[PDB]
Amino acid sequence: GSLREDIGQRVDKEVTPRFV
Amino acid sequence: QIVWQNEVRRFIPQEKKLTAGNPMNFLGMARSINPAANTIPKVSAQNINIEASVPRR
Amino acid sequence: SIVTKSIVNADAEARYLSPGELDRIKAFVTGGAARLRIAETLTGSRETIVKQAGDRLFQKRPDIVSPGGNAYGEEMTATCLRDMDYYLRLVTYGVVSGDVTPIEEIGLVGVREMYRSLGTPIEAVAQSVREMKEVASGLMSSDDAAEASAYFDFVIGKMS
Amino acid sequence: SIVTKSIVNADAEARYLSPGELDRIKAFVTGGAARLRIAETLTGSRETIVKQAGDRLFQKRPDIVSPGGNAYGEEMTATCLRDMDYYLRLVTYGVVSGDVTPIEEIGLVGVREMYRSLGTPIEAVAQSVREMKEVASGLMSSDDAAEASAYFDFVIGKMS
Amino acid sequence: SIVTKSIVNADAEARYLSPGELDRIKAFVTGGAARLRIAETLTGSRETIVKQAGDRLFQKRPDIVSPGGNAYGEEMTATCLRDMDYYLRLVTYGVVSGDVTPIEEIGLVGVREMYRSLGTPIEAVAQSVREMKEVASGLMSSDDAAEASAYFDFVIGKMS
Amino acid sequence: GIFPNTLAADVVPATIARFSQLNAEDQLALIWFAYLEMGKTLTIAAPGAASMQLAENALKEIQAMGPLQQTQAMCDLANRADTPLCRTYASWSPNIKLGFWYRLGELMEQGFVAPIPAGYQLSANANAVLATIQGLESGQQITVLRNAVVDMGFTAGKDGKRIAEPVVP
Amino acid sequence: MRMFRITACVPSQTRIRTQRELQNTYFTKLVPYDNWFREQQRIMKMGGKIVKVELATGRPGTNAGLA
Amino acid sequence: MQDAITAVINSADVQGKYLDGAAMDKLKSYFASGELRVRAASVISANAATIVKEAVAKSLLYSDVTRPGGNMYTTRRYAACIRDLDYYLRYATYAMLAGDASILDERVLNGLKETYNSLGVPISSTVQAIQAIKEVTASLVGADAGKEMGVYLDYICSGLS
Amino acid sequence: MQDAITAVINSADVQGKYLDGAAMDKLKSYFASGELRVRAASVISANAATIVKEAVAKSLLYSDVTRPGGNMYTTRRYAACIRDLDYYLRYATYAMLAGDASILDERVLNGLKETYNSLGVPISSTVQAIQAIKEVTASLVGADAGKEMGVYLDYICSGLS
Amino acid sequence: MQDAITAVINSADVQGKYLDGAAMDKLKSYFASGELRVRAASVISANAATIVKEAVAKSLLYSDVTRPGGNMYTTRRYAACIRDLDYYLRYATYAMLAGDASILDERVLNGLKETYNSLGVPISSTVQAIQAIKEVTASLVGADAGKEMGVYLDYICSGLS
Amino acid sequence: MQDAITAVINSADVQGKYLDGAAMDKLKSYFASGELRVRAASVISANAATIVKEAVAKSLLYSDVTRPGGNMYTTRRYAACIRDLDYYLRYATYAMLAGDASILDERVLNGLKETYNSLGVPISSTVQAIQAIKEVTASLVGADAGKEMGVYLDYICSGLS
Amino acid sequence: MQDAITAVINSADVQGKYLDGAAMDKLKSYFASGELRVRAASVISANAATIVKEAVAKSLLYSDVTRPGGNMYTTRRYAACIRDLDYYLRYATYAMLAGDASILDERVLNGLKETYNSLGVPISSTVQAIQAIKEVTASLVGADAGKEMGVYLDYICSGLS
Ligand SMILES: *[C@@H](C)[C@H]1/C(=C/c2[nH]c(/C=C3N=C(/C=C4\NC(=O)C(CC)=C4C)C(C)=C\3CCC(=O)O)c(CCC(=O)O)c2C)NC(=O)[C@@H]1C
Ligand SMILES: *[C@@H](C)[C@H]1/C(=C/c2[nH]c(/C=C3N=C(/C=C4\NC(=O)C(CC)=C4C)C(C)=C\3CCC(=O)O)c(CCC(=O)O)c2C)NC(=O)[C@@H]1C
Ligand SMILES: *[C@H](C)[C@H]1/C(=C/c2[nH]c(/C=C3N=C(/C=C4\NC(=O)C(CC)=C4C)C(C)=C\3CCC(=O)O)c(CCC(=O)O)c2C)NC(=O)[C@@H]1C
Ligand SMILES: *[C@H](C)[C@H]1/C(=C/c2[nH]c(/C=C3N=C(/C=C4\NC(=O)C(CC)=C4C)C(C)=C\3CCC(=O)O)c(CCC(=O)O)c2C)NC(=O)[C@@H]1C
Ligand SMILES: *[C@H](C)[C@H]1/C(=C/c2[nH]c(/C=C3N=C(/C=C4\NC(=O)C(CC)=C4C)C(C)=C\3CCC(=O)O)c(CCC(=O)O)c2C)NC(=O)[C@@H]1C
Ligand SMILES: *[C@H](C)[C@H]1/C(=C/c2[nH]c(/C=C3N=C(/C=C4\NC(=O)C(CC)=C4C)C(C)=C\3CCC(=O)O)c(CCC(=O)O)c2C)NC(=O)[C@@H]1C
Ligand SMILES: *[C@H](C)[C@H]1/C(=C/c2[nH]c(/C=C3N=C(/C=C4\NC(=O)C(CC)=C4C)C(C)=C\3CCC(=O)O)c(CCC(=O)O)c2C)NC(=O)[C@@H]1C
Ligand SMILES: *[C@H](C)[C@H]1/C(=C/c2[nH]c(/C=C3N=C(/C=C4\NC(=O)C(CC)=C4C)C(C)=C\3CCC(=O)O)c(CCC(=O)O)c2C)NC(=O)[C@@H]1C
Ligand SMILES: *[C@H](C)[C@H]1/C(=C/c2[nH]c(/C=C3N=C(/C=C4\NC(=O)C(CC)=C4C)C(C)=C\3CCC(=O)O)c(CCC(=O)O)c2C)NC(=O)[C@@H]1C
Ligand SMILES: CC1=C(/C=C/C(C)=C/C=C/C(C)=C/C=C/C=C(C)/C=C/C=C(C)/C=C/C2=C(C)C(=O)CCC2(C)C)C(C)(C)CCC1=O
Repeated sequence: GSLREDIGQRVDKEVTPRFV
Repeated sequence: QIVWQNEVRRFIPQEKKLTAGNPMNFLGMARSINPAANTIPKVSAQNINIEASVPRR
Repeated sequence: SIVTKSIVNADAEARYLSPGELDRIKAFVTGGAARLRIAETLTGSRETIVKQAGDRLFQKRPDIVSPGGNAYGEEMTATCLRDMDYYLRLVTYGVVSGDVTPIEEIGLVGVREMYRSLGTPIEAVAQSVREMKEVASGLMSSDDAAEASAYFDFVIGKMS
Repeated sequence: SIVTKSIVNADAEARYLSPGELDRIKAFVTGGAARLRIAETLTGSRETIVKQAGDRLFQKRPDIVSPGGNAYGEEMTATCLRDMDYYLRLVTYGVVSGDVTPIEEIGLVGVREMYRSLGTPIEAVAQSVREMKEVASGLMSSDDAAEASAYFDFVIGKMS
Repeated sequence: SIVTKSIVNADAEARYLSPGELDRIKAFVTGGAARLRIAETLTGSRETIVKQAGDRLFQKRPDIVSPGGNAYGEEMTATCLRDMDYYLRLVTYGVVSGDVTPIEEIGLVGVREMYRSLGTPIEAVAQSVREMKEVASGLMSSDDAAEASAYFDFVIGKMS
Repeated sequence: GIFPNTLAADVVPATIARFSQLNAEDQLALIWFAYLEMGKTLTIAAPGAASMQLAENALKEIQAMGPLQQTQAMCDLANRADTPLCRTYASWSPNIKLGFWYRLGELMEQGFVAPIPAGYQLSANANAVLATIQGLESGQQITVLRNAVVDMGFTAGKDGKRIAEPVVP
Repeated sequence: MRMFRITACVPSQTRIRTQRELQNTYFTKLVPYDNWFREQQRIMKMGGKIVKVELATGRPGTNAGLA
Repeated sequence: MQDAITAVINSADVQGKYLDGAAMDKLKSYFASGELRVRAASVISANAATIVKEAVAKSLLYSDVTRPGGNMYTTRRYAACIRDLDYYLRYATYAMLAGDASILDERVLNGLKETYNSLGVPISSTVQAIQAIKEVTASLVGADAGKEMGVYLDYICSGLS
Repeated sequence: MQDAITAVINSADVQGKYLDGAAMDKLKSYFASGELRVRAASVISANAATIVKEAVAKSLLYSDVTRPGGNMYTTRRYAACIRDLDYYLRYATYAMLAGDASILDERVLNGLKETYNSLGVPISSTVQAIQAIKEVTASLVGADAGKEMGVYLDYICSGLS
Repeated sequence: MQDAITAVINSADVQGKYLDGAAMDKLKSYFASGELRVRAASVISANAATIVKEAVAKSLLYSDVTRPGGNMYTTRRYAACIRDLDYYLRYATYAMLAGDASILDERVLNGLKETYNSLGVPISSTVQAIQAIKEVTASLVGADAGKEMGVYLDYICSGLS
Repeated sequence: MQDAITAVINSADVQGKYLDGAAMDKLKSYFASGELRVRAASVISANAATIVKEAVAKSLLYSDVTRPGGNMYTTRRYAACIRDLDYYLRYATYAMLAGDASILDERVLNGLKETYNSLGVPISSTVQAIQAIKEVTASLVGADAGKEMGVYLDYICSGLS
Repeated sequence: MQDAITAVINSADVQGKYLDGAAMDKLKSYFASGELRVRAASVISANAATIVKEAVAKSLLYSDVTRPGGNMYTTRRYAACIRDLDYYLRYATYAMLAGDASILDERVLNGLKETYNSLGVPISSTVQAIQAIKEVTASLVGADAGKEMGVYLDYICSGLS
């Protein structure tokens, strides 16, 4: 806990696919 | 004279043996010194006058 | 009072009153009659609440009134109910103010040093106000009882 | 001990012991034989002192052994006599050390928080030590008990 | 446990556990209800085994409790009965664990050095476990007895 | 909680042992008839010394329940049955446990919780134990009562009372 | 031990402080004897004005027994 | 520290996205449980010393821990353990109100294992005391809110063990 | 602070001369009276909590001072008055052990009159409380020691007068 | 190392008492979960290199670390990072099979923080990589055993911090 | 820290036993050599700078250590070395007074070796320096006192080594 | 390690002068003691197994250390302490025949504190055990030779404490 997702990790933008 | 047969029958587990700061050691004491419990004085607060019975000095 | 507490909080940050804080006073002002109504019921039946909860205390804790105790004697029982009369008076100031400060200021700050000097069990005074809560909940509506309990529990928590 | 307390005070000012503090240790060392006599007599009748002083406690403050009291029950009376044996053992450590540090560190620091959580009146434990002093003083000689009672009086003073 | 044995062996080779080791654990886990049942029977009559096997030991081997013996005395006889209570406890741990690792690590490694220092005959303690084997088998079914005796004879075998 | 008296002979642990020998219906009747004798021959209760705030939620749970299920809840306590109430009960100190039983008895006297079946008589073996409890001192009486009541409720590992009592239909 | 009851007024020069600072601007505080030389220097270096100095505890010309 | 509101905001901020339907529903679930959390906290606040009292009584009291040789022997070390459990209960209440265990990692569990090992504090005895808190809190507060408190008290236990 | 010995030393140090026979007589007087000074101090320190409790009871309690309208009504104000008389007893003991009343001027009577006048603390009620302390102490230690203790308790009374 | 069986034996052994019913329930719980643990271990063992593959792709790849200047630029460093995550996954399964985090505090964590500090390995990044393992492992095996795996993977993260 | 008296008390307290015949004998042994320890301390107190002076004079003066390039060349380093020797002599005296080398562990030899290695101070040179103290100390303090002082100074040497 | 003879020569070599008088006096005292120091060693060597037997019986046996929870409970730990007290007896014998505690410095007290604190061995219980050896060896060999052993056995005792 307390650790953010953007500290030492590559963040991929979760977008809905184009077929959806 | 030492008889082993008596102490075989007198086998006590080591974990059941009382330690130094165990309150079970003074349980035998608390039986000899029998404390006298107070008989309850039946007080009714309804009957008590607040203004009068409160000490005045 | 809640209006005073809101000022103190704003002055600590050195800022004006927050729109949320201003609405909080507004909600208190509009519902002022309902909160003041609680004090009226506790004032009107100030006797029978102390007498009943006092009797409840002596059945819940008979040791304090038993010989050797603090409340043992006609005079010592009297001053205990006098103390409960004071604590209820603190609650009536508390439910009017809208804050827990007036209860804290008069008869809750430095209370541990007082009762230790007099040789009074602090846990037993905590039980006396607990019984005063129970009689208050019985002689009032559910909404009023839940409002009063927030101030009663504050006296409980600080005591023990 | 008194050696420990002197050194800590000396280290606080980053200096060697003053001849006043040196005179404190050497006189304690020479007058240590009397201190060991006190500890031997207290140990010798440790089951005699606690039993008698406990009987004095439950007579003076019988509300303790009344319904509502903390030491009410055969198990709870036993725990009280266990507590009284602890403080008597603490006294023997204090007399031997020539200082009240071992009594403080073990059985005085955070005693108010401890007995509060257990629901024990602190003034009643002070009474038990006070009655413990009286029985101990009766066994020992006049001058010997007088300097021995001072360690009891601290335990009373710190709790009450 | 065979779980510990399999992991450490896999840890040694720096590899994941083979399915030929995983099925061994699977069979061990499923057949655990029998092992716990045997252990419950052993702990149920923990005093009964020690008393009976102890009595038969001193009957067969009189020189243990004769003048000049190791267990000759009051407390010396009690310590040997306590030692039997230790090894019976070690057996119960072994039956539960389904392995002879917990018996070994606690009280089987350096037994020869321990009893040499104390001056206790090593074969007489091995006899004492052998007496405990016979009593425990008597208060159990043939299948349960043979399983438990396997742990017993390991303790005998390691000593003598 | 506080250290229980298991076996030490004397007179107090002997009374505790004699309580344990009695079955669920003999135990549950014994504590009720003890409660009836409280104030005159037995000890007066003090629920102020005990933390009765924990049992307060459980007591409101009982008071809300109907007459049949109220006694069934009491049945589970005496039988040490696997019920959520018993798991809550066993997670209290002996002071709370014995205080909880007193509060149940107070509600049965008042008439909120369904009382004892009308015209019940205490067993001859149970009557002998109560007479022994009556004979004991005030400090001894509570010690017996606390130890008698602490064993009740479902505890993980301990399971007994094979005779049992299946309430009243 | 001997102590000084001193009144000092220290104004802000570096930054405008939006919080209430009147308690730390104009104040009357008691300072230990050994600490007064350091305290007086602190007020002087900050750019303050000492109003009044009086020996609250003790007496002038104490050779022995001042602690 | 971050609460349940901040955790949703931070996660949306990291992506660089506006508060979507999934994010709004996570907030609505917290506001639904908000009344349960505040009322629960007030109960714990009122009976703060009472929970710790019945936690030590169940697990710690009348054991080898209390008796000489044990860690919680001296009055100094007893009041230390009382304070510890007072701190543990208070920080569990904070996490219960927040709806996130971020405060527990930041202020409590940050090098708590290394602290307890160095002093010689038994981990198993401490865990049991927090386990004793859980059962006392659940009996006092309720079923749903007692479960909520039980999660963060397990989180303290998991971080300590 | 100054005791009896330090006052003799200081009076010898200002003139710069050694300890003369006239100054030695005051030392002999302190060394003879010191047996009474230590003995009484050990008794007062023993019953320190009970001396205050008894004195407050006969003087301050169940009066107009502790009544609403008085200055000793509020629990904060009550605990402050208990604290004050706890200091008054402690510092009078210090002065009794020292053999000088300069300590009372050095610590207690420094800015005490101005503080009591500003807060509106009754002078008559405080004196009567210390006079109650005086009578309790004198009945405990003795006639000679109680008079000797009573000097410093009257000195602190006159300073507040 | 200690497994769940040995842990409850040692806890009874240190007290010097036989295994009681409450201690026996700890064993029965392990013998109930044992089938779930063995089956979980078989799945992870099969996809040992596959779990790491997805975990590095989710967290570590296309970031700062792999790019020149980072701690995963050179092929030796990258292969060592795979090796490290191969270590973490293998020991998490050991602790899962054991049902205790004793092996992790013995062979994994006890002297890992000091090495990672000295080499210049970012702990904040590797924790996220184990969190990436945790998500892959739970998705492959299941919610029941992935939570069990999750605890021991979280244990490594706690020890690294 | 603990002294010889406290060592006996703490050993009795941890077992929870009253001071037995063996404990009384241990205290009497310390009370036998107590006047010797007090007289020994007063000698070191007087010759505090003198012992340090001669210790440097017999070992460290006109050596490669005090010569340019050495670790005791610069006046700031020389004063720091003198400071260290002043610490070593004082804490040895405390340990001599205490009759226990527990203070030396708590205050001196808790992290002295790590400090000296970080500073790049020759421990070999300091061991020779404290050995130089040992002879100079025993010259002034005596034989039996010199044997006592010799042990604790060797303990500082043992901790550094 | 160094013995007494080489320590005398080293001190003579450092000063760069012949063995004049004071160096000779320490040598002749060593050679005169040597014959009886060999005799004492041979008795200790032969009775090595029996000396430990009585020493453990006096100090360690029938105590909390041997009882469950203690550090001398398990059989492996028992045999380890037996070996340790055999080491303490042997290295005190070594130091007796060397006439210097330098063997105790480099081979015993190199990291005796390092091993004992890490494992969790009670210092006070070990000290009492070596003190028990000291009394046994003094009764077995002689009061004169027991004191000669005593200075090295107390060096380990002070080396632990
Ligand atoms: C019958 C068993 C034989 C016997 C036994 C005997 N043993 C001792 C002393 C000890 N035995 C042990 C052994 C253990 N304690 C443990 O913790 C374990 C591991 C679980 C074992 C196996 C130890 C350590 C002691 C010391 C006792 C203590 O607690 O201090 C004695 C006493 C020896 C003495 O003279 O002091 C005896 C008599 N005696 C026989 O002759 C039987 C064959
Ligand atoms: C009685 C002495 C006490 C005691 C001892 C004890 N020691 C160990 C383990 C070790 N002892 C040593 C020490 C030495 N080995 C050497 O080579 C030397 C120098 C010649 C010494 C002095 C070491 C290194 C170990 C660890 C390795 C080993 O297992 O032998 C234990 C066992 C601790 C454990 O759990 O592993 C014990 C019990 N402890 C007591 O209870 C007595 C007070
Ligand atoms: C009853 C609940 C408990 C109890 C009462 C008790 N109190 C005293 C003494 C005093 N009570 C007070 C306290 C207050 N005055 C205030 O202004 C407030 C706040 C608004 C309170 C609550 C004071 C000042 C006194 C002193 C006496 C006086 O009133 O003048 C006693 C007497 C103590 C004695 O033994 O002398 C008692 C008995 N004691 C219990 O046991 C109950 C739990
Ligand atoms: C008797 C004088 C009074 C009294 C005693 C009483 N105490 C307890 C509970 C405990 N007492 C202690 C305190 C200590 N243990 C220590 O190690 C020390 C320092 C040497 C002290 C002073 C503790 C820790 C306990 C808990 C029990 C345990 O040791 O495991 C009780 C029991 C109350 C309860 O059940 O909570 C009692 C009755 N009570 C009185 O009213 C007497 C005046
Ligand atoms: C403007 C109306 C007039 C004016 C202003 C002026 N003020 C100062 C200095 C200070 N002003 C205050 C007052 C307050 N600070 C507080 O904390 C409060 C209570 C909330 C108030 C009202 C104080 C204490 C200062 C000192 C500086 C500080 O930062 O606290 C000055 C002097 C500025 C300087 O440092 O040179 C001046 C000029 N003077 C005018 O000409 C106007 C009529
Ligand atoms: C009790 C005898 C009467 C009484 C006392 C009273 N005192 C205060 C507050 C303070 N008294 C002092 C004085 C001292 N400071 C010290 O250091 C010492 C010992 C050397 C003393 C004696 C001070 C400075 C305080 C604290 C200020 C504060 O209250 O914050 C009060 C409270 C005042 C108030 O109304 O707030 C009281 C009531 N008054 C009585 O009614 C008794 C007759
Ligand atoms: C092209 C010849 C073939 C090919 C390339 C390919 N590589 C990747 C992924 C990576 N490649 C590397 C390797 C290095 N980077 C370095 O710094 C060094 C040392 C100088 C090497 C050798 C790395 C680290 C990556 C990961 C990307 C990153 O920087 O984070 C891919 C992508 C794989 C994927 O799907 O993720 C590809 C396609 N593949 C082929 O088919 C060609 C034969
Ligand atoms: C001459 C002006 C006065 C004087 C000198 C004197 N000095 C010593 C001893 C030492 N001098 C130094 C000082 C320095 N070393 C440095 O590194 C520096 C800075 C570059 C200086 C100036 C030191 C460290 C020593 C110790 C000797 C050594 O290093 O080998 C003595 C010797 C006294 C003694 O034996 O203790 C003397 C005589 N003395 C006077 O009276 C002159 C006024
Ligand atoms: C003198 C015998 C030899 C010597 C000493 C020396 N040491 C330092 C550096 C330091 N010493 C310490 C260590 C301590 N910390 C503590 O807590 C205590 C008291 C128990 C001690 C002794 C510390 C903290 C320092 C660093 C101080 C600093 O920052 O200067 C030096 C200074 C070296 C330097 O400046 O780099 C010296 C000279 N070294 C010799 O050459 C002598 C043989
Ligand atoms: C003073 C003091 C205290 C102690 C206080 C004390 C001493 C408290 C003790 C209180 C007691 C004795 C409580 C027992 C109550 C029994 C009940 C409610 C059982 C009813 C049984 C029923 C309905 C069963 C009926 C039945 C059914 C239907 C059947 O199925 C068939 C028959 C049967 C009859 C079995 C405290 C602990 C509070 C705190 C400290 C302190 O000092």
